[PDB]
Amino acid sequence: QIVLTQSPAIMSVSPGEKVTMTCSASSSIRYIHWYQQRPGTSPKRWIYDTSNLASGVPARFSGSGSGTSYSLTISSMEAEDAATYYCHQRNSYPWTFGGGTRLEIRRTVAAPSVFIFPPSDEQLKSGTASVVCLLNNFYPREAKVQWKVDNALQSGNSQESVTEQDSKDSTYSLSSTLTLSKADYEKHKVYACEVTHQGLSSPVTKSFNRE
Amino acid sequence: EVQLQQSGPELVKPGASMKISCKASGYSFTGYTMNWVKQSHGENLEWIGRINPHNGGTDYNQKFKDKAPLTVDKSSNTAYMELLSLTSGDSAVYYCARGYYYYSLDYWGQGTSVTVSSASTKGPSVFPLAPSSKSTSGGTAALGCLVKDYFPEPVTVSWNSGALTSGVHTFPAVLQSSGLYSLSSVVTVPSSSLGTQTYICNVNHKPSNTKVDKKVEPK
Repeated sequence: QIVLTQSPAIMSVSPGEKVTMTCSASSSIRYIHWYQQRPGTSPKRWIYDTSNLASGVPARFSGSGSGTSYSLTISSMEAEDAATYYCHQRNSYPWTFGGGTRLEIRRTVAAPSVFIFPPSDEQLKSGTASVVCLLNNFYPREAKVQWKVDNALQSGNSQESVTEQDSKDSTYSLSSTLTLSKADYEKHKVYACEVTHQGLSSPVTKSFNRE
Repeated sequence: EVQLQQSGPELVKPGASMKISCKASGYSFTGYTMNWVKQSHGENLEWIGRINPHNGGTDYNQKFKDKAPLTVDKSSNTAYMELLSLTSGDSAVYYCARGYYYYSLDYWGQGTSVTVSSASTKGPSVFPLAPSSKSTSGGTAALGCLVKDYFPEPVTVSWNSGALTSGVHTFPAVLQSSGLYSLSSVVTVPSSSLGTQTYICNVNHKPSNTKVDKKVEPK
């Protein structure tokens, strides 16, 4: 029943910056514990007993707190710190966790490289055609892909997905898949992918003709 | 090193029961308690409970006491969690966490993804994303693989049996209007190596035991 609130739900931070996230409990506890998780992977113990660094945790991390108010601080943010941080208390049954605090590292604006893929011959025998537009390595996250078949703007016809923020170059990448039946795919010719991004002066368009 | 190995992904029917295993190695099994944590996209992390392998004593989040029986087998350093009368709210990722009886959790298992659905499993189709010159942008080319119409999550995608890693982007799955999943993996590669080096994407959808290695060559 002990609820743990973490004040900055999501927060963007610049490299080298000092950032502190908080964890406030609904009642007094004796020790807070911290766990770091990167998307897809399992949580790793980061700080136990409110202030003790777990083995392997870099010295730039530190934790403080008392009774109900607790905090985690990284001295100078790095790229490999972009992750989600959960606070945890085992003071009273049931043991509970916090809502999590996610940190994304700030980067210079970067424009995407735009590739386009025609449907494979193997999928065209299946009866359906999927064209895939690839936006590679861009920042910030906001990006507008828009499909156009014979310069006709498609709508409700495609789905996109975005990678988690890289920790090498900290850029995002996006894959947008436009799907049509083999009948409609051969009914038209020019398939285009129009991209709009902060780092682009003009909207860029990659395309191809069927054949 | 401490290692907690959990059983593989599961597709399970509503109202049925199922069991997750967690095999521990690298430490004395009886000296630490085994904990279980649920992570769903509706409640995030929840402590289910723990078991003491020495005497089989358990401590429960009262929300899960009648739901998640906890058992152990000292013979094989293995802990079990059962899930009875499964509903859609039990669809989540489940972790086992080692923990000394008086300390907090330190080591976590890799996680077991459980999907509760009346639908039958479906393996993906793997299609190539061939590198053209519409896929080249200054001496570098992009190729990939499209794995489509599978259920349920997850799938593992590797390139050249784990050799190719840099430049690889495995996008998160998207839920199609058919109710099936689709994702794409892509690699950025020097186009100097397209005519010479060969690129294989390796796909493994365990719930349906679909194993497909496909070669993506240009044209």
